[PDB]
Amino acid sequence: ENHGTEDELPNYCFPLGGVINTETLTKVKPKTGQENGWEKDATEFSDKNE
Amino acid sequence: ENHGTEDELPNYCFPLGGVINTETLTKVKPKTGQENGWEKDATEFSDKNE
Amino acid sequence: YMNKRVVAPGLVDCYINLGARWSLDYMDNVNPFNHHRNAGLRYRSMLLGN
Repeated sequence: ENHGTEDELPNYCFPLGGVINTETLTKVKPKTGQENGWEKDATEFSDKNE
Repeated sequence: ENHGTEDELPNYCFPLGGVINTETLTKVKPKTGQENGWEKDATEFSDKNE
Repeated sequence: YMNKRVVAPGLVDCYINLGARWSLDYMDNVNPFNHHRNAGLRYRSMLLGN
């Protein structure tokens, strides 16, 4: 009785670590006196976040 | 009743777009009577085709 | 209309009334026989042919 399959919803496989295609980023903070300035923020957070 | 599992066929999970590992390639026309020669195409076919 | 109307899965997702032998109040008054699992309906529809 080939009634077909109930597969409306997609089903997905996922990386074991939640995500793997990350990339290195450096925290920055707005500059004082410049409406659109920024500086490196290495003082508090490690500059190699992913 | 360890009756066993019916798993004859392989079961596969695929990338969301279906294709991932592509390589950029460019279109090429045959040379006009130059012994199976070839020449790059510029007929509004993208030089970067995946 | 009934086939192109999209219903958000969040209404009846897996985390609904866990452990509760319940019926969704919306479906209390909705006809349950008009369902594609209706065994007699399946039997007749297949009996006349696919």
